[PDB]
Amino acid sequence: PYLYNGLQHSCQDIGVRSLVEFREKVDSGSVRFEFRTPSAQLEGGVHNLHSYELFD
Amino acid sequence: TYRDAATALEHLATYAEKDGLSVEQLMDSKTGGLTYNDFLVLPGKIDFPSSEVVLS
Amino acid sequence: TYRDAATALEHLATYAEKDGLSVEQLMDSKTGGLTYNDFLVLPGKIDFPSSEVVLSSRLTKKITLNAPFVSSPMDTVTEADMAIHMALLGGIGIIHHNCTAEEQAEMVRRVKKYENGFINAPVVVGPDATVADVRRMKNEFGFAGFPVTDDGKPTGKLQGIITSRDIQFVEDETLLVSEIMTKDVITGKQGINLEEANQILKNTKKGKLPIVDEAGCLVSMLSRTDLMKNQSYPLASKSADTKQLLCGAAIGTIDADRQRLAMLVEAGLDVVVLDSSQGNSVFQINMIKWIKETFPDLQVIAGNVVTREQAASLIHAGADGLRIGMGSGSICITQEVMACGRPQGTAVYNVTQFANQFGVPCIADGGVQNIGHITKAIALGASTVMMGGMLAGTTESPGEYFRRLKTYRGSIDAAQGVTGSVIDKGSIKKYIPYLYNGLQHSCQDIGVRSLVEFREKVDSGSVRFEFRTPSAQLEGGVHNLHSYELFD
Amino acid sequence: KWIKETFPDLQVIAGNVVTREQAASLIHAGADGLRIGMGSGSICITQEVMACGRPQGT
Amino acid sequence: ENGFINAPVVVGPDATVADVRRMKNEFGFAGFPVTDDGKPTGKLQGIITSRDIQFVED
Amino acid sequence: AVYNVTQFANQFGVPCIADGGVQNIGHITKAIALGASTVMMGGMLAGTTESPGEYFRDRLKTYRGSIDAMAQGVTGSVIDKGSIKKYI
Ligand SMILES: Nc1ncnc2c1ncn2[C@@H]1O[C@H](COP(=O)(O)OP(=O)(O)OP(=O)(O)O)[C@@H](O)[C@H]1O
Ligand SMILES: Nc1nc2c(ncn2[C@@H]2O[C@H](COP(=O)(O)OP(=O)(O)O)[C@@H](O)[C@H]2O)c(=O)[nH]1
Ligand SMILES: Nc1nc2c(ncn2[C@@H]2O[C@H](COP(=O)(O)OP(=O)(O)O)[C@@H](O)[C@H]2O)c(=O)[nH]1
Ligand SMILES: Nc1nc2c(ncn2[C@@H]2O[C@H](COP(=O)(O)OP(=O)(O)O)[C@@H](O)[C@H]2O)c(=O)[nH]1
Ligand SMILES: Nc1nc2c(ncn2[C@@H]2O[C@H](COP(=O)(O)OP(=O)(O)O)[C@@H](O)[C@H]2O)c(=O)[nH]1
Ligand SMILES: Nc1nc2c(ncn2[C@@H]2O[C@H](COP(=O)(O)O)[C@@H](O)[C@H]2O)c(=O)[nH]1
Ligand SMILES: Nc1nc2c(ncn2[C@@H]2O[C@H](COP(=O)(O)O)[C@@H](O)[C@H]2O)c(=O)[nH]1
Repeated sequence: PYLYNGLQHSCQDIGVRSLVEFREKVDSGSVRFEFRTPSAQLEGGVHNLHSYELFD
Repeated sequence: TYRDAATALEHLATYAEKDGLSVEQLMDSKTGGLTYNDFLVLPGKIDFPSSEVVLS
Repeated sequence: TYRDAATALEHLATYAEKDGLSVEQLMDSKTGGLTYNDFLVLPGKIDFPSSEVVLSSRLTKKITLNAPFVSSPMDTVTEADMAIHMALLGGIGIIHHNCTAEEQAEMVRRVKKYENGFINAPVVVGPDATVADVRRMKNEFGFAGFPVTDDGKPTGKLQGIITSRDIQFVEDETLLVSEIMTKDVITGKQGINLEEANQILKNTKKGKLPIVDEAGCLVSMLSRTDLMKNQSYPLASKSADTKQLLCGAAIGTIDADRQRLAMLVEAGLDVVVLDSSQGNSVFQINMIKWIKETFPDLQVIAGNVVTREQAASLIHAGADGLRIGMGSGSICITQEVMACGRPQGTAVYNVTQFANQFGVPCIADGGVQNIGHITKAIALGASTVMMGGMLAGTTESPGEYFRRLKTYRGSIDAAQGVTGSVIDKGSIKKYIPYLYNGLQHSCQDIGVRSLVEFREKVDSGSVRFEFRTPSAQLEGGVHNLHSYELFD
Repeated sequence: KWIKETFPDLQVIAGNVVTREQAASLIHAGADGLRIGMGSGSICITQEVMACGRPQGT
Repeated sequence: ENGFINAPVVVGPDATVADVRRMKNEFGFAGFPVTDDGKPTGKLQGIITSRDIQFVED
Repeated sequence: AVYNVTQFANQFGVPCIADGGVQNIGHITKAIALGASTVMMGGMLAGTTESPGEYFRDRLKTYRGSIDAMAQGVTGSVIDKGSIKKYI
């Protein structure tokens, strides 16, 4: 249920109401992407912290 | 002088293509050989709750 | 044979374009997806000192700061203490909303009341109160200068004034205020303007100057220490009319936060930030339209956004500023959890290239840990930069120290984030001037006399950049050393 | 300029520079040599602190 | 911390505001009795303190 | 050392400082329990705001008969501790 709910929120952030709509919006060029430089992958996660302790 | 906020959406037209990459532009092999951590999906417009998303 | 040195500058002409890259050449996405550490700004020509650099920066269409520094709305960074000092030192703080609406408005209230010109509705006391009561009020409010009114109300008849030195060494805490208060109080007649009332205050060398009307009723008061706070902080961010420090606050976009905003507005809020991981939503658009016509004098910063299309939407809604960043923040996982986000450098450039055309300043939010990131964020189009982890661990940030570290947190505790810890950093009364001075020197190295000139020289192709290979990032920092031990 | 006409027999190395435009300026001033590098040094942080510098090879 | 400040730091009437500000930075306090000869045991002519020089522009 | 010096010194009303090896409250109690009249603190109080010097690896302050001071000692570093107005 956590992965399920998580995928729902991510589809919302992208602006698609369903995975079927997700597939159509990608093939039509509506959904957009960005290449990931090794430095941006560090930003996307945790960085610049002494320690860090998802669900439950 | 600046542009009128009323024209913000009208002004999006003056740009060649949408911000970001289409999936085609992201996956051509000659420009290549990437995995999940090498790209992000850009966000769109939200006009529905996350509980409304179908994952069929 | 060689060329004559006389022709060195003439020979620069024979080259197609200037050494390095323009910002356009640096940010095309097809050749892509880069962040602050992937590029440098090339130096220019220095013909001025670093003290000459102006760092005036637009926070919204109407608000300008003397420094482009904005403390982030997180319950481990920005409450009243942080917001007050960020404002005094040339920036502004955005108070967090991880608290009830009454608690957040009180925090705003304490920021707006820290420094005044005319203290409106000053805390008063009745003649029946005791020394024990006046001591309790000092512990609650932080000051002890209380005009004494006949009915105990701010607008009652002025009977006297009591201050720290009137109760300092009083042994009997049961005495009445009326017995030890100073009754012959020097005042100024209402209608007197600020410059005139400041002069009366100065000449008496007294702490306060209550303002009274013709009936003898209190209306406002002046404090000698507000004249001191001004002299100590000549760059403070404060309203020109009221002389109070500018204060900001974050809210959600659900129904309950419409009443929340009203209570913040009541408390004197100057700018509101719409706190959202993905701001281009119908819920936030409606909020922006509703704030422009319900509190038109309030400046609205929408966000977060990372794309040109998002910016167009929220600008068209009437946004006065944009907050840029999605997942680039320290202790932020939206990109791992939602697969959705953007490299911060690329987000700033492509939003600000669009937003600046409409005169909508943008906050570069997330991923900032040092002076170089600030410089680069502005170089790409940002007008200010938001700081979270950098300022967490300072003395002004809210919390208690404890493997010196402070716990740092939008996680399940507050999942699109994590809980963590940052190191102690001392007071921002030293740290902010350091970033300020540091940005001045970097503007000198680049050859720009101001951030406004910085923005023009980038867009014209004057300022140049260079792509950063993973190997050059190691050169730019420390390398090839056994150990290494900034400021202080 | 002041060293070339006050101690003409003294050789002057100017720097540091990392761009063609910088070099042209200091050569036009009469430099006899150029010192190249900004932030590429061991224990050097100008690039982190000033955001300004350049990869050394380039 | 004192009870009776033995030999308190004094100032002469010839000293200026600029001088009293320098002394505040050196010694850390601005409460100066003013003596006719500038010596601690001179005749008392007055006293000057933080509030007497705080907002003086000359 | 504390016990055997103080067992003799206290008989003459000569208070003794228990000097060295103190890092927490428990050492202070034990020092006094064995005969000491006061306790001297070095590393404990280094790294506080009132202690002299400046901060700077891996909030630390350099500490310390060391060759630098002048070898019967070493040079080191201690952690920041805040003000003794709370610590004492
Ligand atoms: N505006 C005033 N008119 C007349 N008497 C005043 C006025 N303000 C203060 N006093 C009197 O002067 C003394 C306090 O002056 P002030 O209020 O200027 O000192 P404070 O407020 O005690 O600050 P500090 O802590 O530096 O003394 C008290 O005895 C008070 O009654
Ligand atoms: N009572 C009071 N007067 C102030 C305050 N701040 C500025 N002033 C007055 O406003 C005038 C100009 O102040 P200035 O330093 O030039 O600019 P400002 O700090 O932005 O207001 C001066 O006469 C000040 O006495 C304040 O906080 N309280
Ligand atoms: N006395 C008083 N000060 C206030 C009030 N509201 C805000 N302040 C501010 O709190 C500060 C008080 O400083 P100070 O006068 O030195 O404290 P006090 O001597 O005990 O009154 C001033 O900057 C005031 O502008 C109020 O209602 N009463
Ligand atoms: N002027 C001045 N008087 C003091 C000082 N310390 C104590 N006194 C006075 O000496 C008397 C006794 O003070 P007390 O409370 O017993 O503390 P103690 O004197 O320090 O032991 C009181 O009248 C105090 O006001 C001081 O440092 N300066
Ligand atoms: N004013 C003054 N204070 C002294 C002197 N020597 C020691 N002190 C101590 O310094 C402190 C100064 O008090 P403070 O309230 O700072 O006075 P001010 O700043 O000069 O108004 C007091 O505890 C004094 O006993 C001196 O020579 N002049
Ligand atoms: N994706 C995500 N971003 C957050 C969260 N909390 C704060 N942020 C962003 O991260 C910024 C601070 O990041 P920092 O400056 O520490 O790198 C904040 O100003 C805010 O924009 C969260 O829970 N999830
Ligand atoms: N940015 C910067 N460069 C320095 C500093 N000190 C020395 N350098 C440069 O670094 C060079 C030595 O670097 P190394 O050869 O150890 O890699 C020096 O010759 C000088 O050019 C400094 O404090 N800041």
